[PDB]
Amino acid sequence: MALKMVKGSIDRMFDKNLQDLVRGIRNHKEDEAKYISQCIDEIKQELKQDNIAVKANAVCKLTYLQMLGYDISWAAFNIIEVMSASKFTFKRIGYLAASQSFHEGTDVIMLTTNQIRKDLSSPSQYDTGVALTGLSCFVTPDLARDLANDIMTLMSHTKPYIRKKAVLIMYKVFLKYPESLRPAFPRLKEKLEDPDPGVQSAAVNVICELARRNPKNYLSLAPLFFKLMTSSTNNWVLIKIIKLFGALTPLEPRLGKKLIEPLTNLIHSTSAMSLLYECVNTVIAVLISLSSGMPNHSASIQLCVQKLR
Amino acid sequence: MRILMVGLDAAGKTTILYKLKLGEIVTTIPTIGFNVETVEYKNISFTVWDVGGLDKIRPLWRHYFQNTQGLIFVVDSNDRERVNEAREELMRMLAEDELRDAVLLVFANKQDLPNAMNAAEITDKLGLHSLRHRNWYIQATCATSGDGLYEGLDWLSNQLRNQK
Amino acid sequence: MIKAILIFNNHGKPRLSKFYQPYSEDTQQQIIRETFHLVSKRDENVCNFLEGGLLIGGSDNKLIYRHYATLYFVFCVDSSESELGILDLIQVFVETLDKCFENVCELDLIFHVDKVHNILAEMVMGGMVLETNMNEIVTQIDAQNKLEKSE
Ligand SMILES: Nc1nc2c(ncn2[C@@H]2O[C@H](COP(=O)(O)OP(=O)(O)OP(=O)(O)O)[C@@H](O)[C@H]2O)c(=O)[nH]1
Ligand SMILES: [Mg+2]
Repeated sequence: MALKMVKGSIDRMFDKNLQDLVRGIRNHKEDEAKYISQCIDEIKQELKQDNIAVKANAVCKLTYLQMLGYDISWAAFNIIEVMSASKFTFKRIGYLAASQSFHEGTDVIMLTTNQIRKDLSSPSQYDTGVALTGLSCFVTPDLARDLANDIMTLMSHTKPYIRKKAVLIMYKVFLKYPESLRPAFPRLKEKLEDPDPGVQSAAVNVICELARRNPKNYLSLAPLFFKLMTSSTNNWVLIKIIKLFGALTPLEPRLGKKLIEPLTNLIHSTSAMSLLYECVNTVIAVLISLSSGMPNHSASIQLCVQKLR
Repeated sequence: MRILMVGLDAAGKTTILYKLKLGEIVTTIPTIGFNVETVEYKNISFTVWDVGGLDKIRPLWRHYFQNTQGLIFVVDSNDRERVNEAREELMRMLAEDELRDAVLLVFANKQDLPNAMNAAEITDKLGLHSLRHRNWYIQATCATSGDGLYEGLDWLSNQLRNQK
Repeated sequence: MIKAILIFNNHGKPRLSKFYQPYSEDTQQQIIRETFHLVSKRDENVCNFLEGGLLIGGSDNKLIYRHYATLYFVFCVDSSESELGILDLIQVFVETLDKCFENVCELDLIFHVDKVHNILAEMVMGGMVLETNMNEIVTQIDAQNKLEKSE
């Protein structure tokens, strides 16, 4: 009885971990295929066990072998169990496995949804964000449709971290359901007004991608993006908006016509050479688009070529 | 004690599980996936796995047969038109070789409705008397009021455990 | 945006691989070897801004890479992106790696790739850069570590 548990613990002590696995494959590079086959059989048997921690370390090695490129989808239900553990220290491992291993053509796409809405409903922000990450790398259509009802409120979370991560996962949710976009588009605009700059930027990139895919949704939002740059001070956000406009100016010449002056001022105030080049290229595109009928783009191109020199 | 607990949709599986947990009746949505919780009753810890009862999720019941030590079938007596579908599901489930050495506890739920059918006719309809090599039991249960829960728990612990 | 992030040695052995666009396993390793050929043969004075691969779905994309010693750091991203901005994000990500691992090395990519993946996640998800405040992201990483240690 107790001695059998002691024997199990001793075997666990003689069991390998992810680090033990990597050390072994390093020591057995010549016998790599044989060693990994033996290890995968051991992992199958240790998943046949009921120790959640042993199965979690098995999932660690399985995710590693997934990085080494081997089939572990046979233990997808095991990974489900691991991510369903009461301790988040194993939920991280399970979600990390599922993010790079699960596939929308499988049954995990419907078997898991309860854990997702539980972890999202979980007040502790870390697990909720981790589940959001796992879905961001593994969300399926039925999953996104059934989860958006909660994720939209998650976008209203107290802690901004959940809000940004939720907006970023919502983008892919839109990529699988514009049926969510139609009602959430005003909510996305509202999130664009989150006092925290981070949630702001999350909504910023989401809407930039949305416009990139559908240029039918930015026309009324052009002043919004203008005010959005002007309030924006972060480099990557500024670059993203400027690139959106480089994608929008050929469709609306007047938009670039208005944008050129504040963009020129930004070029005056720009200190990052990376932002400098992007601004230069975008305004060159704008000047090319506008050159029909505005005989002063020569001065702007002159400034641009001073910058290029 | 790993327990796999099954049933049909809108039967009362999740309500029973949460009432077992914390002693309250919770608002329930259809269980598309599954829920897992560990139950400690009579100094014995039970890991009861509530699977979804929907027809669409029924094919995926194969995956949780592993290492399962007990089966529980939440029976909706108010849902008299689905007693058939219940009995074919139970017959197909017991046909699996993986659950040959598990135990089966039957929960005749929804007894508050006046149309509820007694556990004896539940046994007759499900054919529990025809079970061979199978220690089994049946009891009338009520999810909202709780009646019938603890004695079934005592029964399950009685067969599963080997000592006090 | 970002399609995949691949970290590998000078012999093509992986050190960190994360994908964001859907790709089967075999497609993933084929992309890995393709990127290894497209990058590892480049000289150290070759521009870091390379065109994207074909197995990823089109050369319109870009392969932003930076390498040192025997380690290569490539971020598979699409066409509409800021190669310079991607490079700045790579640099700040490496600085965050230094902040979190206390002078991270290859050994950390070998044995601690889980926490490296965690840092990358806090950096980017599904092709979406979550954070560019390096203090803020290291604060999150330490917060998650504190939660893990507490319980
Ligand atoms: N009248 C009555 N209703 C009950 C009883 N037990 C549960 N219910 C109700 O039955 C409905 C379905 O209960 P659930 O627990 O969600 O059913 P389930 O078996 O989990 O359904 P799935 O998740 O689809 O598998 C809910 O409205 C419950 O409140 C009971 O004893 N009497
Ligand atoms: Mg249920």
